[PDB]
Parts: sequence; C-alpha cells; structure tokens
Amino acid sequence: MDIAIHHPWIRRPFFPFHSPSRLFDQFFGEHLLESDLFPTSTSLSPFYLRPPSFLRAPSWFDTGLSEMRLEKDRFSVNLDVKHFSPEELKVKVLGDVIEVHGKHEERQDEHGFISREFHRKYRIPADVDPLTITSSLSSDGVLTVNGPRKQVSGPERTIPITREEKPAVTAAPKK
Amino acid sequence: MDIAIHHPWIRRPFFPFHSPSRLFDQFFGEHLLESDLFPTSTSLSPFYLRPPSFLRAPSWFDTGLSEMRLEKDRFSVNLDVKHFSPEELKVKVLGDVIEVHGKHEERQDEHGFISREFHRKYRIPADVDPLTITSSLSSDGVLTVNGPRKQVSGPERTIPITREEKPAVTAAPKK
Amino acid sequence: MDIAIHHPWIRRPFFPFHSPSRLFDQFFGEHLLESDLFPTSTSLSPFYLRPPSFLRAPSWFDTGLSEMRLEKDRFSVNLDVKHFSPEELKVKVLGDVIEVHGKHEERQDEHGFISREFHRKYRIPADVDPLTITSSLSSDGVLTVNGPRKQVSGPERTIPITREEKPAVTAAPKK
Amino acid sequence: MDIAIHHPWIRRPFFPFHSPSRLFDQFFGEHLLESDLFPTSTSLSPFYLRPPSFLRAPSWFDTGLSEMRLEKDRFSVNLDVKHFSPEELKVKVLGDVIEVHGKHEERQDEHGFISREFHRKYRIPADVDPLTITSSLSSDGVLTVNGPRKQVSGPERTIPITREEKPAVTAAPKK
Amino acid sequence: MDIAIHHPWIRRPFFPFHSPSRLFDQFFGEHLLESDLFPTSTSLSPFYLRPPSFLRAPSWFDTGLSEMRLEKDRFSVNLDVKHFSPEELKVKVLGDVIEVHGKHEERQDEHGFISREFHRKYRIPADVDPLTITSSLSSDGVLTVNGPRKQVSGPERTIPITREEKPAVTAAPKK
Amino acid sequence: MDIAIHHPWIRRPFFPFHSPSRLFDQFFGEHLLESDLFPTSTSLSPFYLRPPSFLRAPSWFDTGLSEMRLEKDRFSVNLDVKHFSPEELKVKVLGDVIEVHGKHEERQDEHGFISREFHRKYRIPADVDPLTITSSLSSDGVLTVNGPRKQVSGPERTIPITREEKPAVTAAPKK
Repeated sequence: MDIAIHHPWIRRPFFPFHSPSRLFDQFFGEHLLESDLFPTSTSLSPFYLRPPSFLRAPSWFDTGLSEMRLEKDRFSVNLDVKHFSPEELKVKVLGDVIEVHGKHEERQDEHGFISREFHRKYRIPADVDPLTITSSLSSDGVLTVNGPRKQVSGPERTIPITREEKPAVTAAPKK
Repeated sequence: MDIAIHHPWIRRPFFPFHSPSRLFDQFFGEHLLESDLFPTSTSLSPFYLRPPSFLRAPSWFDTGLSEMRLEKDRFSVNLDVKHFSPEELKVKVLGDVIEVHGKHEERQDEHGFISREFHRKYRIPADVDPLTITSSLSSDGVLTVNGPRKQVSGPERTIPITREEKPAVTAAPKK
Repeated sequence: MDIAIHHPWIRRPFFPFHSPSRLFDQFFGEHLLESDLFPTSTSLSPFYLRPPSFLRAPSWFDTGLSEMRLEKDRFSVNLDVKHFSPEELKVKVLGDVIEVHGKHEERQDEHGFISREFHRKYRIPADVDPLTITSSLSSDGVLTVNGPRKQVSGPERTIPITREEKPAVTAAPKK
Repeated sequence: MDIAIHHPWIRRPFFPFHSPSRLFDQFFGEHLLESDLFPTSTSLSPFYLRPPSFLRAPSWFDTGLSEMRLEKDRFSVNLDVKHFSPEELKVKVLGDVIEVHGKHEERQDEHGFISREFHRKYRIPADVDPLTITSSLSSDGVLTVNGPRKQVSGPERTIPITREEKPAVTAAPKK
Repeated sequence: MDIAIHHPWIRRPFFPFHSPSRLFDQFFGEHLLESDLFPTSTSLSPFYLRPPSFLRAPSWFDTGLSEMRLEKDRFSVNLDVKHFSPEELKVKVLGDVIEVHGKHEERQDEHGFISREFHRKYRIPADVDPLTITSSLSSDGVLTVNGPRKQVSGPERTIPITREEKPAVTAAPKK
Repeated sequence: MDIAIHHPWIRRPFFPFHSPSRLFDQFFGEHLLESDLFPTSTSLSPFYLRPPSFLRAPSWFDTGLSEMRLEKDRFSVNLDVKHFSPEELKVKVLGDVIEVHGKHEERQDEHGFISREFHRKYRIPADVDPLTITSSLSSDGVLTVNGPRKQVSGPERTIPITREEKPAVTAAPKK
C-alpha cells in the first residue's frame, strides 16, 4: 500500500569517499564490473555488501549490536499517564498498536473501593514496533517507548522484522 | 584493477518475494501522485534488495538462535513457527508472557475453509520485560525476542520504578 | 495490446556461470564497458550476442536448426476429430486460427449419399501459428498440431516471424 | 582484461520499430494493473532488442533464401513481398497451395482510398505439406516457408495415414 | 505542464565516434566507471561535461559565442506589417508574447490628422523569447524576429534562461 | 584505462529543483497519452541534468557579469534581482528602456498577503536596441541583457531602416 523507502539513508554511505560508487565495488569484490560489479546509484543489484565496515559506516551510533544492518533513525513516543506511581501502570506492545493501562485505587471506604484509571494508546504501524523501539519511564506514572525507530510500512502488514539488524527493516520514511 | 568478485546473490532481487508489481511500487521512488510506479521489469535499472522481507530472506530462520544470548544486554529467545509468512504471523508481549500466534488458510473448498494455527506460548517473568525485550520475525515465521533480560525485574514484572528506585528493582539483577 | 515478454527465458542463459553478466560481456566483446559493454540484468542494449554458443545454451533441444535464436517452449493443440480415417480430414492454418474439416460419406444409397462431417477449430493467436507449430495425426482421423510453440502476442497482430529462428518471436508468455 | 568490443548495433533498440510508447509497454514487465508502462525514454535503463519484429529487422529479408534448402528436413521457399509491414501481410497454407496476400493503404484523400496488394501464389503439392511446411515473415513482408517437404506426400497432398500407413505414404519420398 | 525534451539533440553528439558512450566517459574523466563514469544512453548523471569540445560539436554553427551550451535549432517569426516605412513600426518583446505597433499618418488636413495603424502580435511561449531570438526588418515596414530559436515550455513558465548559453534552455520540441 | 574521474556534481540531478514528480514527467520521454511519467525515483535509471533551470543552477548568478562586454557583438548589462525564482521574475524590453519586474508573495496570513517587489529599471537608448539586445535570467532572479549594442542606433532608438539606410543608421555606431 504505502509508497515508502529510506532513499537518503541508502545514498548516504556510498558517497563519503573519492568516489560515490567504489564503496559498492570494493564491498562486492573490486573493479570486476564485467564479472558483475554494479555502478550503484541507479543500477545496484544485491545488498550482498558483506565486508562489515559498510554496515557500520552510516551509524556506528547504532553500535553494531548484531550484523547486516546498514542502520536507522531514532525517536520516542510517550504514553505519559500523568498520574500515580509506575506500579499502577501496565504496558502492552502489539504489532501496529502500543498501549498502557494506569490502574489505581484513589481511596478505600467502609463501603468498598474508589478506582481511578487511564487507557493511553497509539495505533502507529510506521512508528512503534513490538521490537526496534524499547521503553522506559518516569515516577509520575509516565511510560516512554524509545530507541532506533520503526521505518517500515510494508504491503504485507506484520513487519517487526529487525533482530537488532536494522535494514532492510529501515525501508520507509517516518510513515 | 587488483581483481575481485562476488556474484551468486545477483538472482535474489529479481524475485526476492514473488515479484508482484505492487512490490517495487512501494520501494522505487517517492509518495506523490504523479510519481509513476517503476514496479518490476527486465528494464527497471537495478533490481534492488533494500526492502524488509528481502534481507530477512537469506537470513531465513534469522540464525534461529534460541539462547546464550544470556545475562547481557542481548538475552535472546527463539519463538519458532516452522513455516508461515509474516501476515499469518502475529506477535504479542504482555508483562510476564511472550507469545506468538500464527493463523493461515491452508486450503479452501465448496463452503469449507481449513485454518492451521501455531501458538508458541511462554511465561518467563524473570527473563522477559515488555519494557526492554523486543520481538523480531523472519520471513519463514520464526520470531526471536532479544534485548536486556533486565530493566524492571519484579514478579509481574511490573514494579517499574527503575528511574528512581534502584536497590530493590536491581535486587532482582540479570538473573 | 497484450503485455507479454519471456523475461524468465531471457534471464536463464545469462546466469549459468561464475558471473550472471560475463555471459553478456564475453559475447559482446570482453571487459570494455567504457567502450560500451553492458551490465545485463536491467541495462542491456542490443541482443547482438553473435558468438553462436549463447543462442544454443538455453535449449540445444531446439537443435540449432538455423541461427539467432535463443530458443523456445514446446506444446501441442489437438484437432481430434474422433471419427473416420485421415483421408476424410483436411487441415488449414492461418495466422490467428487453426482449423480442420472432417469430410466423410457414411453410406451410399439408391437415391444418393449420406455425408457425415466435422468442423473442428481454434482461434489462438498466442499459441498456434502457420509456423513454429508443425503437425501430425493418428488413424482415428485425429489431427495434432505440435512443436516449439508460439510465444508472441505483438501489438502489430500478424506475428508468424520465426524462420526456425525462434527469438525474438519467443517474446510472450503462453498468452 | 584481455580487451574486446562490439558497438555498431547499439543504435537499434532506441528506435527498432518507430519507438511508440505502446511498444515497450508490451515488453518491459508483467501483465498486472499495478504494473505501470515503462514505455520509452532517455531514462529507461536498457534500450532492449528482445521483441519479435526487432531481431527480424537486421535480418530484413530474413536472408531471402528461396531454394536448396532441398530434400532434407528444411526444404525452403521464399514468398517475396517487395516492401510491406507485417499487418498488411497475410499468409495462408492449404493442402497443395501456399499463398501470401498483402494489402496496404498507400494513400488516402477526399472520399478516396488507394490500396496496393501483393498476391504471390503457388500450387506445389509434391513440395508443400500443411502438416510440416511452416511459414515465416520478415519485417519487409518477405515470407519464407520452411521444413520437411515430406510427411503426407500424396496428391492433395491429403492421404495423411502417416502414423500407420508407411509404404505407400513414402513411395512418394522427399521428391 | 508541457511534456517536452530535446531527446534527439541530446543523443546526437554522443554517437559520432567508435563508441556512442566514450563521448560521455572521456568528457567526465576517462574509464573510471566503478568510480562513476556513466554508460550514457539511459543512465546518465550530470551534464558536467566541461571539456569544451562536447559543447561545440553538435553545432559549431551556434559559434561558441559563450560557454556550456550544447546548442539549438534556429527559426524566424514574421511581424510583417505590409505598410509604411520602418519609422512607423515600434516593437516590444515580453516573455510569452511578441508584438509590433505600426503607427502612421496617411495625410494631414486643414481639419486635423488621418492615422492608419497596425497591431501585429503572437503569443508563443515555446517559439519566441525576449532572448534567444534577435530581430531584423525590411523597408516595407516588415519586422522580423529571428535566430537560434526558443525551445523551452517549462512547468515554471518564465523561461528566457539562455545568456547565449543555449542548453539547458534547448529542453523542448518546437512546442 | 589511462584513469581519470570527476564526481562532485553527481548530487545535482537527484534534487536540481525541489524534485517534484511533475518535474521529470516533463523531460523523460514523449508527449503521447500512453507515455507514462518517469517522474523521480531511486530507480529512474539516470538522474539527468538536461532541463533549463538545472544548468542555470550551478551558474546561479550566471556569472553576474554587468559590463565590458562592450562595443562588440556582446555588449552586456546585468539587471540584478538579489533573490527570487524565475516566475516571480518578469522581464520587458521596449525601445530605449530595459526593465525587470519581480513580484513575490513573501508570507500569507488571516486575510493578509505580504508582497515584495524588485523593480530594476533603465533608460539607455544608445546602448539597448530591442531588435538585437536579448534578455536572460538565472535561477536566483539575476537577468543579463546581452548582444550587439547596434542595429538601429537612433534616439528612440526606432529609426530602423537598417536593411537599406546604412550611412545615417551607422553614423551612430557601436557607441
């Protein structure tokens, strides 16, 4: 459905040299372009590219915490229930949705119990994943989801595909 | 020049998925309405491998690595589904449980429909934290949950005061 | 009209080697890609390709019974009039149509003659040709049309173009 | 590497036919509705030569070879049309006759229409068999009938018991 | 708006040599096509092309009266007011329009003045420019606009962009 | 072969203007309705620099050369506009005056519209002749009028008998 590719992040790591295409050629072999080595920009072939430095060059700030890879944007979405302690907050992440449940009792009574509760949530299959986003909090009951952000809006639909291996699951805008 | 080559991967990006036209229409260019489709041809210019499910195709099981992967930032657990595409797959992480649901239509007939399901189900509170364990599928349906086995660390786990309570929160450590 | 190209049969004979593009380069010259030699897959130029082995490699089972060529599927269509001897069958082939006329007399009479006849036929401008299909029979009056099959549905319309020289007149599916 | 080149053909696939947009729209990709057109541009990627009328363009007369080409599997006869496109051309094989009909509109005016025709006509029963002689046009209108001058071999020829009658059927041999 | 490119004039100066692409390669460097040098026809990149001879080769008949450049058609439009001397003609050129004003008095009278006048004009934003067209006349009051003609119909609209530097402002047909 | 390269320009044709899809839709192919769009993509095959405003982008001020450039065929005068696109620009030459008008919408609000204008105006009859001085804008709004400061050469200048009156017409020479 959604027309979407990380075309700037694909172009970026080929260009930082005395040639913007030798960084394909030297990482697919070296200067044996009849035996297939491709001219890059608009004639490209596999991301074979296995010589590890290329997969690290565009963002060593993604750490290299696994392999291939070619890296990612980073962002956060806030599930800030502005009430209670974190003990009252429960969290669940699920494909296309992220949700939290703030579950407090304000007060007990001779008669029973005074519940006050919150259901904060986003449906955002381009931006939050049960995956490339991890999470955190603050003691106000504020739940944060955070990290190397989702960048996939694939025609299939269930796309949490990155085992800390960020491309090819970087293939979208922030949409 | 000095002479080197890799080539066996060059088959992949012609048919990485089934090569539908609506496939490369998602990854060719930019989302405007005059934008054309460039959607598959022995005349495209590349054939390119950069979309999500395509790098995860040579990964296949995505190493399939089910443990050890322990104590660190990058505890990992492999939720197998033996053969299913991503869309029949459906992951969920919820407090002390990680589960994968899979549901495919095997065969269709007359007024009869033949659903197969896979449901690999866990309960591992000491090991899984929905705030920091993160869930990645491969194109064959195999899902790995990865990340630190430690932010919150309580029973549900949900005692998540981690920003400001630190002694009791970490009295259950990387265990 | 009909969108139609033998893209699998075009790709097949470039790939059976230590490089999927050297089998263009070595057959268009050798390693002179500034002077022109093309990277193949999706940047291709003429099928000059005159070094004869390429035109034979995809199907030596088309014999090499003339030259250039690059070869073809094979199939049969059956004009099985299930009656008479072959003497009663006449056959005619004509561009977009193939037809037979079974022309028997069952019996003679004091008063005249008892004809029994059949008019079996197909209109199939993608599948039967006055050309790449030859023919045969069985003694039941069964007429068969057979061989390296038609694979052309061109926008012009009168396409029996292959003088035992199978491409470029392999440029369609079975449609 | 060792250094070799052919180049003079490279002009051809830019304008092999007249280069209409509806041309490369037939031969780029696959027949789906999301499939775009890729229909001609100084931005395609190849220009490619693989469609029927385009390989038959450098053949032109298609060698024009009118005989000898005798006795074998590959007797051949050249039905000339001196100058016509394929669609004004119209071949027919029928028992003991092979014919080509050509019909073009030379010029059009007021309420007047100026047709030219070519009607190269034969009757050669010993030589032509519609069961095994097979008829191939070149882009200039020249049609060669080729193949074995022998399966049936009778007068009309149509005594076609060839599968099971063999002595009398071949008592008229390759003659 | 107007689909329009000088694709023949772009192709012409690459082809007059022992290669249709060495005339990009040798003018963008020489044989370093893993380091970028583009195969031309349908994979092209910048018109960097600064080695001056390429910008002169397609039309030394545009003189080389400034630089880059790659040259242009030539034509004339006639503002033939068929009356007076040139003293009676005034001229004005303005983006999308060219106009003249013939401004005569035929006769004076005891009572006043007998004016006879002409307002001749074209609205032709593809063909006449306040620029690449200069002008001339004949003594019949005939005003001519003439020279290396306008060839731009850009989506912006105010396109007199050529300071005797003819491309890229040759990018249209005569429309 | 001998080894040479230029590359820093290769960024340009990806985003020469803003890279709208309606942009390369004007400059890819041919104006037929079956012609598709080839309108901008990391798949296009080139990215090409050949349209008007794109070669005038590295020219920027278009040298900005305001004089000397004198007496010859190629007197030149630079009508600056400090920053405006071509369409807010609007040139006019009229007898003894050359002028540029520029008019942009700076900012829009509520029911308020904030126009800026640049009006660089001349009167230079001895120097400008609308019959032979010719007016070229750069993409930043800078307009150079160029050409011979001499065909007509009178006061208005308009004494334009130049084809047949020559002594008095040139008694005001290249001055």
